Amino acid sequence: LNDDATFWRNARHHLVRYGGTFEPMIIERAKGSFVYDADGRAILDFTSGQMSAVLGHCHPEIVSVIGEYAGKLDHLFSGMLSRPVVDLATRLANITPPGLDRALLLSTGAESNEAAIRMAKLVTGKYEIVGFAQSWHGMTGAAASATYSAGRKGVGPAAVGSFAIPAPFTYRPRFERNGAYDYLAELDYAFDLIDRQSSGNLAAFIAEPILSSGGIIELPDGYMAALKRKCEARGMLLILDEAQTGVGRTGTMFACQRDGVTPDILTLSKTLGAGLPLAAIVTSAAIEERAHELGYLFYTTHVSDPLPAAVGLRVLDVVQRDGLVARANVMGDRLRRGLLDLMERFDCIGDVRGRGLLLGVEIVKDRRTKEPADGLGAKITRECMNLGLSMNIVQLPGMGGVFRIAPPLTVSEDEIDLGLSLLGQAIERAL
Amino acid sequence: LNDDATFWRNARHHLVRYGGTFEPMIIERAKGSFVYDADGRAILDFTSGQMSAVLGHCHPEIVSVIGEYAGKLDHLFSGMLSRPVVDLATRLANITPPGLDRALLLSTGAESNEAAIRMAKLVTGKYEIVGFAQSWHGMTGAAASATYSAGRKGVGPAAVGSFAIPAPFTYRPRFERNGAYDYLAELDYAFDLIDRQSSGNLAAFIAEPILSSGGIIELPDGYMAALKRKCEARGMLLILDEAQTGVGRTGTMFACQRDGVTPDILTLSKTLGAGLPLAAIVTSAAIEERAHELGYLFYTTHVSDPLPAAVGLRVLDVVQRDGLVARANVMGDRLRRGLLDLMERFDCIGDVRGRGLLLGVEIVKDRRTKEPADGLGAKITRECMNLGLSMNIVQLPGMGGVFRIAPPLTVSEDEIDLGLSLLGQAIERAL
Amino acid sequence: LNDDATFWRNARHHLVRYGGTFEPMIIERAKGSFVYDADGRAILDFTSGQMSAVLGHCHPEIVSVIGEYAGKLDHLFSGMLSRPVVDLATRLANITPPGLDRALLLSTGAESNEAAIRMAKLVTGKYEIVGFAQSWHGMTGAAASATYSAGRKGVGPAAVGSFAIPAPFTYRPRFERNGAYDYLAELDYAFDLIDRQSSGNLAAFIAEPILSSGGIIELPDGYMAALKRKCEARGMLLILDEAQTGVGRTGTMFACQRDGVTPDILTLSKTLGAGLPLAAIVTSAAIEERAHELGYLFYTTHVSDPLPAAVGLRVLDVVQRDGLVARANVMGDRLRRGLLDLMERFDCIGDVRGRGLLLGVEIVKDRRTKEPADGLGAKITRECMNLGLSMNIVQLPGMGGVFRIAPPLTVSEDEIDLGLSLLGQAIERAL
Amino acid sequence: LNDDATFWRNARHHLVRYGGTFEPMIIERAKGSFVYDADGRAILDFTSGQMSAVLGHCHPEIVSVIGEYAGKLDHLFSGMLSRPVVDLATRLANITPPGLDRALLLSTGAESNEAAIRMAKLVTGKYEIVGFAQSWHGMTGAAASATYSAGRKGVGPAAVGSFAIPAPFTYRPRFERNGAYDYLAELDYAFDLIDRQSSGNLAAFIAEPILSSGGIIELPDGYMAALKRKCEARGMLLILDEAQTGVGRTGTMFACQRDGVTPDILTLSKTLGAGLPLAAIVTSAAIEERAHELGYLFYTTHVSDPLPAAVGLRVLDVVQRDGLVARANVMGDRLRRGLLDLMERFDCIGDVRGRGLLLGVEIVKDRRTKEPADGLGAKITRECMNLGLSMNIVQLPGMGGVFRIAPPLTVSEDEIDLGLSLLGQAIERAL
Ligand SMILES: *Cc1c(COP(=O)(O)O)cnc(C)c1O
Ligand SMILES: *Cc1c(COP(=O)(O)O)cnc(C)c1O
Ligand SMILES: *Cc1c(COP(=O)(O)O)cnc(C)c1O
Ligand SMILES: *Cc1c(COP(=O)(O)O)cnc(C)c1O
Ligand SMILES: [Li+]
Ligand SMILES: [Li+]
Ligand SMILES: [Li+]
Ligand SMILES: [Li+]
Ligand code: NA
Ligand code: NA
Ligand code: NA
Ligand code: NA
Repeated sequence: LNDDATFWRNARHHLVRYGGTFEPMIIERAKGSFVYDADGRAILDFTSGQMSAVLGHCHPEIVSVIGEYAGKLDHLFSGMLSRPVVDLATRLANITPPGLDRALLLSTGAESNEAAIRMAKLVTGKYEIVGFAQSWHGMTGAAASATYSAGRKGVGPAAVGSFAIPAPFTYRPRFERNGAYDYLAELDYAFDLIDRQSSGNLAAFIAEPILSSGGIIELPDGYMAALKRKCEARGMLLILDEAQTGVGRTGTMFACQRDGVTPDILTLSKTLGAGLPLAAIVTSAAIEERAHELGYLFYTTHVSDPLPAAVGLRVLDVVQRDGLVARANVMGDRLRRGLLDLMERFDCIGDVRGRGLLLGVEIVKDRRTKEPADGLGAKITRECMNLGLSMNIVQLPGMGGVFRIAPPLTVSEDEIDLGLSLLGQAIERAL
Repeated sequence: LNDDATFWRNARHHLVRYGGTFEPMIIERAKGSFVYDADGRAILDFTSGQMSAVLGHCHPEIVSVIGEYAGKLDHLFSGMLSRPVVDLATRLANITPPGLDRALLLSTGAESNEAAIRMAKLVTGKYEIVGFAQSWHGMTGAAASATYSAGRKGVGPAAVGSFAIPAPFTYRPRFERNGAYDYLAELDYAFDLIDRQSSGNLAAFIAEPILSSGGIIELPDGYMAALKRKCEARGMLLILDEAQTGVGRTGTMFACQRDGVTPDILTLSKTLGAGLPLAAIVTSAAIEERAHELGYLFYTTHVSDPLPAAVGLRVLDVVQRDGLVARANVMGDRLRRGLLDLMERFDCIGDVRGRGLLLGVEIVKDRRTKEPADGLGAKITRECMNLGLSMNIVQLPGMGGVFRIAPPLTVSEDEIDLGLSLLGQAIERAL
Repeated sequence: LNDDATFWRNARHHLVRYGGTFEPMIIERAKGSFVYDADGRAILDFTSGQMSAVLGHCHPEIVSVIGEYAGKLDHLFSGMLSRPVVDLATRLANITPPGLDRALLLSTGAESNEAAIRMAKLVTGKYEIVGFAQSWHGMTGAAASATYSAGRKGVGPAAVGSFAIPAPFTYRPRFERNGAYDYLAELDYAFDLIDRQSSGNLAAFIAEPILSSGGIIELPDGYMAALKRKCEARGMLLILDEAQTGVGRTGTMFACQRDGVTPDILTLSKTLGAGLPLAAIVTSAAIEERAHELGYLFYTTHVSDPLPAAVGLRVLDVVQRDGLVARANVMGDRLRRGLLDLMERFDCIGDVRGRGLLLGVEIVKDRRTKEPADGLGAKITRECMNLGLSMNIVQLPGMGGVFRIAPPLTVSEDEIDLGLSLLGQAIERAL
Repeated sequence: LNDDATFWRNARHHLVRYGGTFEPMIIERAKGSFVYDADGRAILDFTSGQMSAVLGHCHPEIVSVIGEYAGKLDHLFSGMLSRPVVDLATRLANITPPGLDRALLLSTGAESNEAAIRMAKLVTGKYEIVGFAQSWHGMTGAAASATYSAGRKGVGPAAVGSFAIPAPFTYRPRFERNGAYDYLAELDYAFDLIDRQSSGNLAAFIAEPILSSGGIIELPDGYMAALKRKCEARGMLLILDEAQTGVGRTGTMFACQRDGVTPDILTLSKTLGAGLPLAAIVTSAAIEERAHELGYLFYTTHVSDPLPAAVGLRVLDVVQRDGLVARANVMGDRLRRGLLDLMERFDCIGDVRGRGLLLGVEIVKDRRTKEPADGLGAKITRECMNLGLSMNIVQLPGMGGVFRIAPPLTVSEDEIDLGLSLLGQAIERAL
């Protein structure tokens, strides 16, 4: 049973609470798109853990490579190169757009964003960073100052020079020009303000292609292109954080590929490691040269370590080989149509957005008022769990709670169906 | 051969340079206290990689546990608990001093320090952080603002509220009271200044027990106790960063155990993971309760993940079981005596400091003037490498270059001897 | 002649240039609404010097009081009270709205704003200050961090916690709701953003009732009331800077009186001194009590000095006695109608705004496109000067150059007429 | 009587308390070295008001010039030059050392320091400012961030980039080298620390020649020269704040003249105005040229106003003409010898320091322990007042209360004697 008294004793006495509330189960094993409790019950992981497990739990190839490497090459002094590091770096250069040539292999998303932000400050000589008011870039330092989706309060002043602009949100537009939501005019309006407060030290803009923590908000068409134009005019670098979108999840290898705008620096993390801690930054040779001439430094205990790199390489090989990016469109299409059907059934479903296998469902009081449903989300989540479907909801000020759906790229048709089915039942049970 | 043209091509074209300069070898395999090149040459890892590999490379127990877990339980949603997480947290509570009860399991040293700094700000309501002028806490954000050993220049303003005090350095004392280096009077002098610049928001003091990046500088006797007293008087938390000293390296499970001063928050990392990315913070129940009531939040992709936790547990079991902490004193004694003998032979060796198996050798022009040797260090390092001994030197302003020695806790007598031997030969060759 | 070689030599060699460019005349004497050059030429001061001389130059009453006091009571130790200080403080309490009871007598506008900002931080315990993107509060410190109309660039980071919102500008509206410029919706939009970046330390909002440096921009109807509501909801103080509007200039003793919103702190300066350096803050007893309990401190060399206070009192007596506030409406009406007529004549005149005797004339390429006229303003100004009419233009990004008109409250009908006449001639000459 | 009920009513109801506590008298008239109460009682102003009245109260020449100008030329638009401004600027260039050529005429000490700090940031491109831990530069903005003698607490974070070093204090030395207070070694020690925390943006160092608010602490011999050397090596400007020392008070026209070190920027204020608000910055032509090319801007309502400038000129003429700088040495010698005699009489007098007519008397429990006398100072001050001698004491952490003595430069022998006499009586009465 999940009701182990010692287990729970020990958990209450010795774990630091870090947000949220522990599920009341003891996970004992994981495989593919499911996690199992102590009773053996199978729970469908519709979030890929913490949005990372792109190939599902314990994929045999990964299992196999972790294996080879753990007994052969594990961790090395930062100045020592090995084959997996060089192969992964090369691989990343080749599959990202032209213009992205050089990589730095790290451990976490926050490290990746820091490394990027540091390079951009060095290279430009400036220090002001601009991000979205609904961003999520990580909890450590700079990444944290650039994070506006949560954690700003009660912890003292943020980094000097941090500005934020509102992110384009089509579902609840707030900026109108001639009777229509004009998101590009909004962009212009936001930049003008920035321009007014800057001390003349704009160094970069950090953005997510699809704001995940922010409520699965997709930057609309033409946005990115205009964004990049705003940056160019001001001599700012554009850093794209693809922690959640990279590695096939939205139907393209990288989300930037859809828009056709290649950033100055690209950061990857969650999905690169497929569950393990691996992260990276990819930049142009020009930028790297300059940062080097300038004395750029970024040391971490695990930069360029063999084991993690080996793993990331294997992840890319699988994704490529098995056509997982394509699968993401097909499965994503399947899931999306099902969610639409749900929306036909229940008025509480106010919106279904996202791309590929990175979908959001905004729950609302009523489809016309678009009033956020107070407490329903949590019911729904609860019931899901009872029904065996792992979900994650996010609630932001001014918005209805949002379900972040993001199954493994290896998810099967049946699992998509099962999930859709349990989701329906949970909602019906919750009203 | 290490001279693979494709390999090197690819490395020059696709890797971001992050400090230092890549060794010109291709590491192909690692085992115990040695790494091997493409030619099969065995190099004695006297740094344990990046000071992490406490049990050496590819230790079979570790290999075996990485194994069990990679195929059973890998990565989970942050709100789901598992046995390895709870067991590791419990274990950490039990082997750290009384007063340290609750743990947070993360991935890196910088994350660990951030998590700690954030809690301390929350809990105290203040935001000013004090650290040493020679500290190393990591590159991301807050950790970085608290880091004074390197990376402060060219990257824009540091975090608001950062102060630094000089660290007690017995080898090159600079504060005298009545004819003697009075490090406690120095402490008083430093705090007075702080007190003058503070805005009245002192929240914490972050320190390393033995400054690693700073040149293997050990806080002298009675220092820590006075430090903690300074903090108490000002309502500040004392955070101890044991990334390099924790887990048996200096001859005690934790360095704080030698002094008998238990910190408010303890952070661990390099040696906990033994080469993998695992880190953690350990605090008192009181502090945790408060941070919780206050709404403390710290999310990371890999917080509480099963695999890494499993590994850390196995590391502790080995260290305990095999009496590695004791071994550290015995081997450490062996290495230290050898280094002293070298110092008998060569006048360039100005000091031999450190504890257990965390030793520093300061190279100087001349033993009396204590003038830093300009360029000798690098020669020596070069020769070492040629001789098959992996070393790492650090050079700080105003000090002679320092060799950081830190072999695996599983290092054998022979390896200690071999190392001592190659070191002698390299120095003789370098003059 | 104004062409004194020694004079000009000395000026080029020994004066620090601080912005702008010195007029090429030597002012020798000033009287009423005119200044005279070395040739004796009379120039009509349509700016009241630097918008301060509310009673004109060298008003006999002022002359007379400066006189009595300079030989009787001049400057005293900060802790010594005198009658003029107490009488001025009392007077200010009585003529400002209910709710404003206690005053602090200083020397400059920037000091006044600093004193206010400091009190607001003390009293609230918070530190974030919000201001307008087109504000002007002074050059020293906090006032400067709150100043967004100019001087942000090239001088290093601004004060931590500074935010700015766009100011309502009816002439060039940019925020639309349902086909109309909705300035209150803009306000809501701006605050939401603030709310997102704040660290939870909003202490105050500083605003001008009529943005002077910003281009003579009047806060529209209902704005101030909504502003104050925004502040109340967030526990923020509302500080009103009436340096240019206070003391009768816009037709009410204080501009806040028109809207009926009384601020938490009111600051006065330019017009209080009528040309001399006198400034002040007026707050409620409650706020003062609290700041006192909290240990509020604000020392300046000239706080509570007799001479300046004596002068300010005399200024208020004159304004009251001679009905200068009323006169401001009558004369203001006269000037405004004339400016409108000009606007009938010349298409370059795009807007005539302002209140009382604080008027702005925005010069534009063309009345429909509203394109800013590039260089015309300067011509016009030049010609004015030649014609004997002292003017001042301001040019802000995105706006047409703006003429700041602001004659003495003692200005006569003839002088208004003369001015209108020279202005017409200069424009005709400039096209 | 001083017991006017209405007066006191009005003062309690309408004045903002800004530090300290109002003396319980009503000052009605002032003349020379005395102020008079409502009862006509003459009080000997041994502080020159707030250390400003260098020529005493209501000096006839000043009275006479305030007169001429108030009715002729009062306040003008910032871009209009007049003779008093140019004459004062020229005068300042001529009487300050070679290297100081260009002046900016303002209103207050804080404005002066801001203007200076802004220029130094512009010209160097950097932003970090260094000052003394016991400094006093004013309350507004930058000046305030550089002020460490008081007001740092409870008002939010200081300006980014502010550092402070300890000031050399011979009476209570704390840094020893080879058995002696080595203040230059202290300087080296302090800079090293700075160097460690800087982000590489050191722009200037701001110092007072004799720390006034800090307890009348004189920078010892050779200090300034070493200071300036420290700055040069780091490409930093050295700004000297002579608000209290300038204009003859310490026996030289400017204190910098004694040491022979000419600063990059010199600021003046209290004594320049002799009681009125006049201030100024004096810099080299090179620095001014550069700041101009860079777009330096510094606008204030009263920059370059005629009246105040006229006054400052007259002050310099008097000081020069009447040989007041010399008188300061003679009178200063008289006062100092008397204070020494007191020190012979009473063990509570621990030190007599200062120069010219800027003297400090540190009261202590006991001459050997040097323990600060708790409460005696206040008694003494109280008695003085009763005896008719206006005094001012300052109390800093770790020091005995200090009496700031600073009579007018026009003080007579008799007044010096009287003062010495009342001081003795008050101390005798206080024990
Ligand atoms: C998760 C995430 C990060 C940070 O990754 P961590 O491993 O949590 O440090 C950064 N950006 C985005 C968009 C993320 O989703
Ligand atoms: C290495 C180190 C850290 C940071 O660990 P990373 O894995 O590099 O983020 C923090 N503190 C000390 C003392 C360290 O040695
Ligand atoms: C002029 C002005 C100030 C500052 O006054 P100074 O005397 O220049 O310091 C502040 N606010 C407003 C609105 C001003 O017009
Ligand atoms: C008084 C003083 C100032 C500031 O002058 P204010 O008129 O108070 O603004 C600056 N520096 C020193 C050394 C002072 O004594
Ligand atoms: Li490594
Ligand atoms: Li997890
Ligand atoms: Li005064
Ligand atoms: Li003027
Ligand atoms: Na590429
Ligand atoms: Na413990
Ligand atoms: Na009132
Ligand atoms: Na000079």
